[PDB]
Amino acid sequence: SVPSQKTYQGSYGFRLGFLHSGTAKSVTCTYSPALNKLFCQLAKTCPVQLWVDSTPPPGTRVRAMAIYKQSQHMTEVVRRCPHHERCSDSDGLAPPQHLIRVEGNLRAEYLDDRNTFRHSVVVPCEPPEVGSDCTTIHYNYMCYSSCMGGMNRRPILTIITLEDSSGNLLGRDSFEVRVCACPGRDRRTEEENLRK
Ligand SMILES: CCN(CC)C1CCN(Cc2cc(C#CCNC(=O)OC(C)(C)C)cc(I)c2O)CC1
Ligand SMILES: [Zn+2]
Repeated sequence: SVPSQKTYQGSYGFRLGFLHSGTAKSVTCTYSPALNKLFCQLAKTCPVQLWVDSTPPPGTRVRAMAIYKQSQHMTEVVRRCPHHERCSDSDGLAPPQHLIRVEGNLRAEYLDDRNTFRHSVVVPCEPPEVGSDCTTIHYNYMCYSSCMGGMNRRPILTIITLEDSSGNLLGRDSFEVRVCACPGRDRRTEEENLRK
């Protein structure tokens, strides 16, 4: 089955936010509002902001999952390729098969769904640091979009869900992801193609 990608703010007014990192050739992570698409280098830090209009209950959690964007691939589980799943680059917490990791959160949990077999990573929802207006999660993407035997050049979507302590839906947002060597150039290219 295919998880929903329907944007849903819910009772707490949940939505994502992204930094404005620009498109210099050196940039390692950059987000295109026009394309709703994050472009990032392999295994580099991707800051994703969580915004709400009101405080969700204690025990609320935030889950990330990847799916293929194209209709003809949506039913296939997104996973790391046969090379990267074996490169012994685990942080001690993430299963080496998982495309999406959360960086620097000891409370991150990794799920292999017993029915859909899809992978996800989930952390507790927490208020912002004192002085900040939103909470930031740092994600890593552990294969290139081009990885043979894995994503193999197929575009993916990351779906971020706000959940209660039982796993019930409270909110949902999503964005496309390309993991590539030069995110700055690729974002410039794709934005120009869109303008045409
Ligand atoms: C209009 C928006 N604005 C106006 C001033 C508020 C700014 C202050 N925020 C607080 C806030 C809490 C959370 C949380 C949580 C889990 N419950 C949890 O930790 O519960 C407590 C704190 C009760 C223990 C996540 C986020 I992202 C977040 O912004 C809410 C919005
Ligand atoms: Zn790979």
